[PDB]
Amino acid sequence: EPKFTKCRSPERETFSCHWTDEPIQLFYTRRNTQEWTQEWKECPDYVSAGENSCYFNSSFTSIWIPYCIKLTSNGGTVDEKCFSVDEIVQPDPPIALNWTLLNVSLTGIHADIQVRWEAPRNADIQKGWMVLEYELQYKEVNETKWKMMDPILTTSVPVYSLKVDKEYEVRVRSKQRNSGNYGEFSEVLYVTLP
Amino acid sequence: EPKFTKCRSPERETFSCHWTDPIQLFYTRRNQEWKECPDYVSAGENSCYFNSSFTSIWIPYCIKLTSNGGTVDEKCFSVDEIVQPDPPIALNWTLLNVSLTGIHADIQVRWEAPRNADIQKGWMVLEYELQYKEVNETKWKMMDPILTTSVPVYSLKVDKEYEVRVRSKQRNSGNYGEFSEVLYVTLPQMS
Amino acid sequence: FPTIPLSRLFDNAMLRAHRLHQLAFDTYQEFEEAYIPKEQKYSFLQNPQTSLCFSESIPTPSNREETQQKSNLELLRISLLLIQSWLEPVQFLRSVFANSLVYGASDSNVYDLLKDLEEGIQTLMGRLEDGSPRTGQIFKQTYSKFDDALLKNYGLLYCFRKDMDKVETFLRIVQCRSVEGSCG
Repeated sequence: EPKFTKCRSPERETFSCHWTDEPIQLFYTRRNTQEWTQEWKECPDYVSAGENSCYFNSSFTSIWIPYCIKLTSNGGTVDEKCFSVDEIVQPDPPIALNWTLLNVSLTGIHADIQVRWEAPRNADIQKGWMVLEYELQYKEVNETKWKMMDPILTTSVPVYSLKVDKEYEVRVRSKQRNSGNYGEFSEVLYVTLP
Repeated sequence: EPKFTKCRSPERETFSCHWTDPIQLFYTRRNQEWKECPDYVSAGENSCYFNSSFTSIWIPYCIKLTSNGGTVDEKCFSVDEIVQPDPPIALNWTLLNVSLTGIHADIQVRWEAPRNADIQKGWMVLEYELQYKEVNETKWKMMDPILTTSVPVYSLKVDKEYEVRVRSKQRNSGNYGEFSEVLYVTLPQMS
Repeated sequence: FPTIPLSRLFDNAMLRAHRLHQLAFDTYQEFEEAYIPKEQKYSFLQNPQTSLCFSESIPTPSNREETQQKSNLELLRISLLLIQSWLEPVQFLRSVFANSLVYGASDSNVYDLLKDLEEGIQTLMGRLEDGSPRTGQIFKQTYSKFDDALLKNYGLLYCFRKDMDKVETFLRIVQCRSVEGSCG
């Protein structure tokens, strides 16, 4: 029996739902008319969002309005879900991760670096439609645990007291302010101090 | 002539004005009709306190010190301009490690935001500036403003005592408050 | 005398909008996670009225494209009405807030923050008079009035979170357009 894995809107403009493979169709309805609970329609795009998915572009996506969605296996309903696109935001990861050396202690043991990046290219932070906060995490390539820094609201930040001999890896992830997101971590940045 | 000392808002929610040296204070929230100081006692001698009900972050104010009916001082401002945080509290420091030569050490200084900030969650931002120096030195070494409550001080000499103080300021508004109590850093001699 | 620069006006506004939104989200999430299972959430969202908030009497944009088509004045006006509509209803969240482990979550604090933001939007509308004719069902209409307790509390809380999101979002759109450099 096929089940929904999850739905997600990477930029509060479009969204897609995915399910497990195990004919299967997807039918949806939105509260854009009270007579909705029965005016079902079929997935506007069964391919774009990949294998076993359904993709809703801008014309089919509205925020703050309830969407009910159901999955059928051979016409028979096997799964159903209800949500609002604002409720399902989860942004892409930051781009262009880089670092600059800030300080070097005379003990030859510690150095401070400045880590910087760029927001997901599809997030409209420029015209205010989206506001992201980031979580930066870093550790030595031999540490089991990652150190995480309190939510950053900007696209640069200094991590302090990195031991010059050891090598480090840093990852960063985005989240729309006040949402249930936190997308995928960026590509890991390896820092080998000079 | 009794003049103004200053008006300062500690948390962007209230404020008060103080003067020197029958003096009266009159205000107007000039978005003439002056209303008199709503409270001359709470803030003590030669002061007028404006609680959250009289403080608005949206409009400019004007005050005039009236000594015996006559005006002896006058000023206009917005609450944003008179914000000046309380110094940070609970300064502490940690020994990270001493070099191989045994000459220098790397420490970490830590503090806590003033109690009236935690209250003003989301209202007050705060960037802190830490300064330090050899006890027997004239100038103060200064570190650039940070938004965190911990920062490391590198390259100190084990053969010396240092002093550390830090002050806060609202992110790009108002001015720097007053320094904290000085923290005296004494680096132990290692075996 | 001094005039507060439009930038500090917007920033304080955004600090208020954001705080209100965060408080709504946090108390909402908290209530749900402890009293509302997916089952009831789904039922609620498709039940008659239920998923309908009183504040829906106000025509607000529902997507990026539509939001971006509104003038600064309308977006501020809409945000004003949304704030005003909650001045009275928050009283009803008193029981929810009393048992909440969220700091600042109280009928009194939330009311004061709403009042302060209301003065803020009113201040902005006075500065941002930018073409937009003061004509339309947005300028010719008032805030919305409110009418199992658990669900009632849940629906009240679900709508609060949503309306605060609209406000924070709508003000932001106007900020980026007016305050050049605050976003990019």
